[PDB]
Amino acid sequence: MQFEKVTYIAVPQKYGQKKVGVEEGPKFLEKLGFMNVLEQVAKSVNKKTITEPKTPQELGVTNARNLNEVESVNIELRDTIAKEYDVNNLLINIGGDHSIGLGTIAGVVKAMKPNARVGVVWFDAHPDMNTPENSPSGNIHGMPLACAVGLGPQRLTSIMPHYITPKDIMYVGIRSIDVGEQFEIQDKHIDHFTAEDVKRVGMKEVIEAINKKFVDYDVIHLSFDIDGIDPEFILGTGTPVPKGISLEDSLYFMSEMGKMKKLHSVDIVEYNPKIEEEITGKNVLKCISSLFGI
Amino acid sequence: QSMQFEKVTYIAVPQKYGQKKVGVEEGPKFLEKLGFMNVLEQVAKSVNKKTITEPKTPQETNARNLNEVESVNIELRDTIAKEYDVNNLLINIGGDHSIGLGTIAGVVKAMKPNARVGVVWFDAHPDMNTPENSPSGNIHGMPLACAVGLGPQRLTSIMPHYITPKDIMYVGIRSIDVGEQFEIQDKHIDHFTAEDVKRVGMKEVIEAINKKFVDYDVIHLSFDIDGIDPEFILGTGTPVPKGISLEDSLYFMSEMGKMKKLHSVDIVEYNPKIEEEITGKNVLKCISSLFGI
Ligand SMILES: NCCC[C@H](N)C(=O)O
Ligand SMILES: NCCC[C@H](N)C(=O)O
Ligand SMILES: [Mn+2]
Ligand SMILES: [Mn+2]
Ligand SMILES: [Mn+2]
Ligand SMILES: [Mn+2]
Repeated sequence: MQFEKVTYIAVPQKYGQKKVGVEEGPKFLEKLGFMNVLEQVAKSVNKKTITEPKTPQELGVTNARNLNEVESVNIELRDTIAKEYDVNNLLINIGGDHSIGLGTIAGVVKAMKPNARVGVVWFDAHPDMNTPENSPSGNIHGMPLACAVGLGPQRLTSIMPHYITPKDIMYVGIRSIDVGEQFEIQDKHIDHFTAEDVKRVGMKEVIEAINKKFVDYDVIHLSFDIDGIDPEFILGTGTPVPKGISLEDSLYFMSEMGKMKKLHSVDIVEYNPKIEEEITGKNVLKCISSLFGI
Repeated sequence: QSMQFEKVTYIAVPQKYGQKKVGVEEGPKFLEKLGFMNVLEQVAKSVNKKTITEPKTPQETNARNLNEVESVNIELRDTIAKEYDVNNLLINIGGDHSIGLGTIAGVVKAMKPNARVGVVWFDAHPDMNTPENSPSGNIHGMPLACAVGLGPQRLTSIMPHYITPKDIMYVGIRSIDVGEQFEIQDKHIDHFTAEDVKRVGMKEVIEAINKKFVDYDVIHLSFDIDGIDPEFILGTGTPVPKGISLEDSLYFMSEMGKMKKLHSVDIVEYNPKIEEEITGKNVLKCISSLFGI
């Protein structure tokens, strides 16, 4: 409903993938009235901008591309979130590519006591459980949730104060799954509704599954990749994938996520307005509004 | 930049009730669409935005919508008193110029009572009318009169203590009512009209500001966009010709921004429902110049 404040962290990060422009997602959501949405929810908005790295993209064969830039940003992001996270208020991270999700889950973990049970809802076309060794792309944005559970290189996994586990993850709308990511989902029994599962069961039952799963957890964190949503509605994204979640289901999802007492932090990620601006931009904002119940 | 700060306090003030025309309450919202936040992002990594509550009563004598201008200026004063900071920058975005009472009130309330607060008031209008001598009854023509203690009790009492006429530097004034002219001659209020600015050059306005506030603790800048010529600024309720050129307004903001005493700025009277893109962009160029971009 209403909050004393909303912490808004702009995270201009493109270095988790190859395509330019996703660093300008915060800027472009601001042009389309993001601040005015937050103005319906809190009279106070503490915006933090995470420093944009300005080194050239390395674009050749590499198993983890621009590690320095993804490291530096996730460290700064974790630290900012640790200071600003608040179970009485809402923190919203706007990306930036999904390599920030390491930084964001790291931050939430760092804010809590070590005995705190942190749940993660990961709404996405991709599980992002690749490692540098099994990654087809070397794009670190495919690796973050692997890094959070301790699978990955030392410089990323060490950003976690301690690791979360596979049993703390609820995947929603996953479809594009690599071989190494499929291994983790079957081997670790990671709860998930694929896009196809969502269609069959109905997004109502995804919510009951989220609510029943995190009953004994302290906090929930939502990492919302816009490309979990069908490309009919979301074009401004670097890796679109068909048969996604409908916009209708994404708004119902955000509506019911927003009503969870445990939910105090949200990432909105992978908006590249240089790919597509107005249609995508507006639909992202409808999802964000639904989260706040506007 | 230009200048870096630890933070910038951004107070959105959606106030239309100081005048008649709808849409000036949406100035903050519309500056945000045109990239205001991204401008502040060049200056501080932190932005604490505060939204002053928009009154939602119908628009209604000698002082129009007193309740709404009172309630907003009280909330604005109080917010500023908590957030004002001589090491950082506070920027108020209006809203009509009836908020300038609230903003000067806030700066005064933030300082110790013995503090000398200077005011640079860049505007086509002196805004020194009282309810009795006002042609319009629009409270946005009255705030600076209220600040010096001329006006009704419910507005003048918002000041912890009053500023005086000798604390005001007017820049670009041209449209002057009879009662406002009385105050300028009678109280010897320092001023450069738009015509004076042209003749002397905006460099000498700055030297006059710098030499005048040498003994003061802080300066506050209240910047009405209609002080700027209507060639460049159309989205404003009361435009007035022969104003300050955009070139001079950017040089003005550049040199204002470099004043050690300047820690607070109002940007006021943007009505994007009158005109949006041209005006909106030029307002932002002025704001960027203030930060030295
Ligand atoms: N978030 C996109 C992931 C795409 C692919 N699994 C990769 O690792 O490149
Ligand atoms: N801010 C515009 C002022 C207009 C006129 N002096 C009045 O008091 O109505
Ligand atoms: Mn992702
Ligand atoms: Mn994805
Ligand atoms: Mn004015
Ligand atoms: Mn004016």
